Amino acid sequence: FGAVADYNPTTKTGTDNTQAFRNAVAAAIAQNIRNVYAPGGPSAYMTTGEINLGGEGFTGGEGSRDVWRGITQGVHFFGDGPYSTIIAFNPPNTDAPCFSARGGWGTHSPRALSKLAIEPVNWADYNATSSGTGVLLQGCCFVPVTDVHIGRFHRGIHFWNKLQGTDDPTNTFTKGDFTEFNRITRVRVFNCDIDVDYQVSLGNNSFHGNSFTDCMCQINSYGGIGMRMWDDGSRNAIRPSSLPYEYIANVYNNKHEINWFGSDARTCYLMHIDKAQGRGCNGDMTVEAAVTLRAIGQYWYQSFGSLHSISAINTVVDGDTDTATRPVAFMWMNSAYPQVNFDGTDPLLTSGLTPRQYDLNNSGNTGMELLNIRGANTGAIWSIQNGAALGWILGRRAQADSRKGTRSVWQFSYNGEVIKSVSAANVGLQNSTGAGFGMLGDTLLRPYAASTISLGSPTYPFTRLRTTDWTVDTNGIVPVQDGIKNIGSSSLRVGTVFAATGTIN
Amino acid sequence: FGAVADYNPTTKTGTDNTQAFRNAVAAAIAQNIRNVYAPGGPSAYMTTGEINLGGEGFTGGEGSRDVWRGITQGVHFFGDGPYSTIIAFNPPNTDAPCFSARGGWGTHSPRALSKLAIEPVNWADYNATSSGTGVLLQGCCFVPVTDVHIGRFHRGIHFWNKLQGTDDPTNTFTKGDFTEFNRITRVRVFNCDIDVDYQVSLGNNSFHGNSFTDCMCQINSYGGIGMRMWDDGSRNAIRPSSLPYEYIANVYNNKHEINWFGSDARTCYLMHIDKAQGRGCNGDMTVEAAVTLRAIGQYWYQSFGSLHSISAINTVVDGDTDTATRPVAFMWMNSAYPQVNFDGTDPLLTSGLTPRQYDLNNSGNTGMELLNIRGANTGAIWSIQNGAALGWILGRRAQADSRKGTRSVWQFSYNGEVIKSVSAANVGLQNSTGAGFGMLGDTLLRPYAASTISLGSPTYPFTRLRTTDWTVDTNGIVPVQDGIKNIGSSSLRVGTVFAATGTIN
Amino acid sequence: FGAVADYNPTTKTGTDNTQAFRNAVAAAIAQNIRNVYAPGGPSAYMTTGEINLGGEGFTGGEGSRDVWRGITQGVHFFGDGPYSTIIAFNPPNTDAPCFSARGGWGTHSPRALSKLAIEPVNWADYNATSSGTGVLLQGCCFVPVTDVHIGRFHRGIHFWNKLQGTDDPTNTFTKGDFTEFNRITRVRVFNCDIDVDYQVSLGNNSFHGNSFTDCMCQINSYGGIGMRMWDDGSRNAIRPSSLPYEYIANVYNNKHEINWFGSDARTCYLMHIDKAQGRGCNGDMTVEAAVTLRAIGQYWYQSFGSLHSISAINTVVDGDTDTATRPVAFMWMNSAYPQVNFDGTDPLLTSGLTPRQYDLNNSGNTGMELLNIRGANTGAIWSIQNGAALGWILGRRAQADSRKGTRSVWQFSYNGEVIKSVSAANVGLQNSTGAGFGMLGDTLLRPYAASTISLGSPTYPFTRLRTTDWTVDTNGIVPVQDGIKNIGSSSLRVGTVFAATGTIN
Repeated sequence: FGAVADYNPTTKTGTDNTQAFRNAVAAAIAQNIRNVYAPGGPSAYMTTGEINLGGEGFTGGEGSRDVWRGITQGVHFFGDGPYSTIIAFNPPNTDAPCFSARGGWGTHSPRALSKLAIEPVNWADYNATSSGTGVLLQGCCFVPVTDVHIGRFHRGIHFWNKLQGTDDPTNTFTKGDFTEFNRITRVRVFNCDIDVDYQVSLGNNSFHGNSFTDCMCQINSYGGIGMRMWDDGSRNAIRPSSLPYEYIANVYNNKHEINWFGSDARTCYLMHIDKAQGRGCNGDMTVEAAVTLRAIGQYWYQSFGSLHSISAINTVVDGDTDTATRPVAFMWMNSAYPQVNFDGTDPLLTSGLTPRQYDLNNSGNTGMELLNIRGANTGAIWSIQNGAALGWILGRRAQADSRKGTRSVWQFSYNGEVIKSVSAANVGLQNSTGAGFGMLGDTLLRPYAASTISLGSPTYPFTRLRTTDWTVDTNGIVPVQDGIKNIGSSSLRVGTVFAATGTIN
Repeated sequence: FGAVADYNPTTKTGTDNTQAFRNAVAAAIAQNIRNVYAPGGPSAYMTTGEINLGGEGFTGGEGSRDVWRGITQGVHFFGDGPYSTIIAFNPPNTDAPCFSARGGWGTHSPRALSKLAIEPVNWADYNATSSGTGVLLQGCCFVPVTDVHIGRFHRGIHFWNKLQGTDDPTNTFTKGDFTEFNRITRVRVFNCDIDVDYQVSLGNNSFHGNSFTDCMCQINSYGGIGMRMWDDGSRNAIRPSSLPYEYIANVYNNKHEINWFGSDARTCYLMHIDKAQGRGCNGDMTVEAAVTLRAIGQYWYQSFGSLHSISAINTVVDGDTDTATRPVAFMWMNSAYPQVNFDGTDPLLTSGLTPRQYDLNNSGNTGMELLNIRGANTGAIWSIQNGAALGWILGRRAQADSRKGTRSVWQFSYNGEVIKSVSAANVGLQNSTGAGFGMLGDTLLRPYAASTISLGSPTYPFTRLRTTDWTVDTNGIVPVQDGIKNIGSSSLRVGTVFAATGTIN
Repeated sequence: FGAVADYNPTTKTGTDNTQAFRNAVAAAIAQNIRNVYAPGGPSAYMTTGEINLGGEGFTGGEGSRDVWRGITQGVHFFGDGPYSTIIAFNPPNTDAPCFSARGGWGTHSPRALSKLAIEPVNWADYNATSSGTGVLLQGCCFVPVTDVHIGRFHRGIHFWNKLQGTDDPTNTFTKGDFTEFNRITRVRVFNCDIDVDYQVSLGNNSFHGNSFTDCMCQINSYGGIGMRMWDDGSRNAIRPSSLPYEYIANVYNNKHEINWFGSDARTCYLMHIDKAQGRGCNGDMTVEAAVTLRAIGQYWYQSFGSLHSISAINTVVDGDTDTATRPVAFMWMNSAYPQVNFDGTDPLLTSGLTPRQYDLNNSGNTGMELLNIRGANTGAIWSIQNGAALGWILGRRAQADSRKGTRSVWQFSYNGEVIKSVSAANVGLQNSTGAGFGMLGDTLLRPYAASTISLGSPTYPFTRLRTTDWTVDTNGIVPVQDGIKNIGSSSLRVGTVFAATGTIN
């Protein structure tokens, strides 16, 4: 179709292959041969315009569907290898993607992309901001993107919910654009401003089923964002609708298996949240160099995977996290990074003490551990490292604050000496029926049931009772002081005194 | 080979390409060029018969093996894309697959399939039952199925162990058909009656190593089963062998990473178990809309992954689950759905109370949480939300019933006031040597060792002893009533009384 | 390029296609068409020399990089299918690979390999040692290896850090060869001596981001190693530098999702560690038949995944594991296999008792379990199976030994009768202010604060005090023996005795 690969990096000139690519896509769609091959010629193919991958005129709504509930409009664009074929893209504006998937939502389409590189004509410096998008996905479902490279654009992968439903005059924003179920495997992004961007402007909240696996993301050192989930609030102006979770980007049930590489010099950003929620995600994440997680508002991110980093990971929150839904902003199976020191209210849990979750296997070698006992005798032991002065604590928390503000109730001590009711007085113990004994107001040792429980039996004597002014032992009943303590009283007299001698002194 | 793509959906007529496909497969096998290409012509290829992918006559047993322990019989059938090439399949009967992998077990074969769609000529209504199979896999190992679509068949993926060993006259069912180690990536199934079906009739129990990743399953609303594992009991008739786990489908060490979409109207089914066991599986599962898990008998399913759903998930069990092996029928890292309320036996754990596992990170924001203390002082705290009246309980369970029937032993109370032996009386405490003090039968406070432990010391007095009829304090030793209580007895007399006065009254 | 596929297994003769393959690779590199196609001819292609996949002369250092931070030297070598194309490799020596990736580190290269088999001309017996390498990867990043087979070589996959930096005269070994970020999907290895080998000789410690997924490894029965991570100590001779973790193979943040099949007869090896550390890995592992994990020295392996096996897994350690970093040598989310019986020091935790971690869901049906209570009343219960005589124990551990050597501090008993300070005497309890009561030296029952806490109140009497020689009850104050016990003393006299009678006896 007249496409040649003669891009010259030195002069930044070459043949514009956007028209040839569009003609190839249209011819592939028209004849139902839904695939276009781009061989690895002598140089890169210079492209200045967007490639729709579904043909010009397929920008939104329901695509043309056959009798089998499937979109007929689409092209599988593939090359020769991950770096064998090179596409040099010159974006007309900031949001122009080299490759896009726009149109039919709810069903599969033959649109796919593999084995090539989206890679810029103009390489913007890390100090400045770049323009262009690597791959755009709006209103598309089941669009595989496998074995591709993306380099130094404003956005590497852009999940978008932009268009509003054409039959929505009452502004519900419930029928329209939503992006779900996209497969991205073995994809590299190199120093983009936002490597992955979930954005909704006038579409639905749904971001469901999109999967990342075997991918690496190079976070830009100068304030780059590895992953962003945000709502621009464009539909807020049309309908205020002052409700917190109504206008959000709902990233739920998506897979995030990405190896992140950040910077140890200029505080790069790992995750950015702005009116969006990551709920019930999964996948294992890898981080190198220092990164920080930014949360704006009460919104949060929760995943069923785990992340590991040979680094220090920082966290910044620009508001009060919605504690009525999640304890902390960022959660995983192994760590929850927004760790805040205890507020100065609990006598034991004081300021300067920070809570950290279990980690489920004591990989840190310094935390508590759960163990079972096997062989003959059986039991369960949960243990702490030596030197832990606080010991084992039974505590409680409020709904307003989950981890900070934990109120200690019971303490068992490191040295195994005292069981202490830290926040309550008059502690005691009793049996199944409820009869028992305990303390009362720092002064009394009492039985719970009045005139029921006896001190000592003929089988189990006590051998002595020593009080401040009396002692009852083998020597007899004698006071501590001489001749000041009486036996009986003028109004409360004893009866008969049976003694062997029969005479005082 | 005479194959054309001219299927007409309106009239449901076209050229039958099953013979051309079979001829292409045979020619590929004969010349050892083990690949057949199906381009995306103007329409779908109409197929009426089964494609063996290993040639006609390769239905079971050991395949032809070279000097390198590998099957020589096989074809890699690939097209142009996930939806670029369309195959319209007309099943002769219910169990006829459009594509199959039958034959050699235990080693690899060049059989593979990718980039196409198994998609029906006759679209059965969701009310009625469909006929045909998308992909059949029996007695095959290492058959990759990548980037394919399957639509509205009786079965989408059918793992089968059908044929019995030809050299098995004593009916052991230990040598013969078993399916293991199959790779299924980026595969869609659309409203099939059973999306994935593990079935064994006269073969071995082995279903090992089969992996699902980056796949979505659309569960049929009208009683569709997303995943089924079942034995039809055909070998039970030949040899009764009344043993529970001998004749089962053993789905072990398989990967199940599937995004499920169900229905909120007509109770679709997620997993069905009928004389089969899922043991030591893994993978993360996604569910949307309401689904229910059905378990028939004592059989169970256990996985090392987790599943998440924005929905309510129901569970039905048609018998007593085998508690001697697993606590509940369905288990995961984050949830175990067969949650049954406590039986009305424990005084604390009463009916209307349901147990739920830890969830390992308190993602529900309402459960207990494990925490470590960091910085200077160190300790461990496991805490509960405010309002939990039952507090922290130490309980025990029987082997017959794991979670229901838990017997409470110790209670520590929410308000930090009493340590209660819920199911036992005569509670107490003692030191390392075993000497100590406690209760005895709701009436006695006793030391464990007779005539050993003394009440009070000169260093630590008690200042008073108040009984029902006596009190010993600074005022002296005086009774509660006047002139009825005696000092000594006629048979048990005191000795000498040393008093400063020397005269009564 | 003159390559033909006419290998004869019977005579082990054929045309040597190594020169044709090298010429094809060079021609592909020169014209920037970075892909070479190997169709599935009548037989296997006989190769006697190494294929560089980057051209002859590309053995290390930084590769030729364009203006876009990427290597221009490379070839994507692909065939027709996993077993459609066969390469019969005759290794000149032990370390000769059929396919290799040598050269530029830190950036991506167009080097890739897919859809073929590395498979030997000379099949060595399982008794003897084989020679050759399937795929070698040194100083290469982002080299995908998908859908390939490897058979009976000395090494299947060899990650290597061999070459030292040419500008390193002071022998720091910090600048030079390191292998990171390699993708290996759907790859089979059949009875190799070492299926996967991480080795560093004169390069950096970095082994980061390499991922294994959907792969199976057949461990050789006669002492085969499924996975090895080791340093040969070649740089130790140049610079002694007697530091433990300086010269190691750092396998960190790598994905290990491999289904292992071992042997139940001749003790095959699963993992071998020799001056290397696996830190922060992930992935789910499958094992069949008996395997053993070997650890040499203080080095360890830690992963964020889980492994399952229908077998018994053994563990051998050839030294004292570095407990200052990890508790045990091998750790996972579900198990930690180096389980050693308790040392004979704790009175409760005696020899013959072995600790095992929680497993997070009680999948073993025999261990303790964490549960939440839902519906109206709320609480938390952690429970043990019936018959566990040891009950619930609060214990502590030293840094030198994590699990063995755990010291029991508190016991709560199975029968809910005694709270025992196992390793300490003089146990007691007190309220928030610290005033309370307890034991002291097996003999005394004392209040913590002197002359503060009183025994009994007018509201809560005790009805009796029974000592060895006295009893105070409704009958009065009477001794246990007749006429030997006195009221008062010669030096410590009582005052006035108020009695109704006025006469002794």
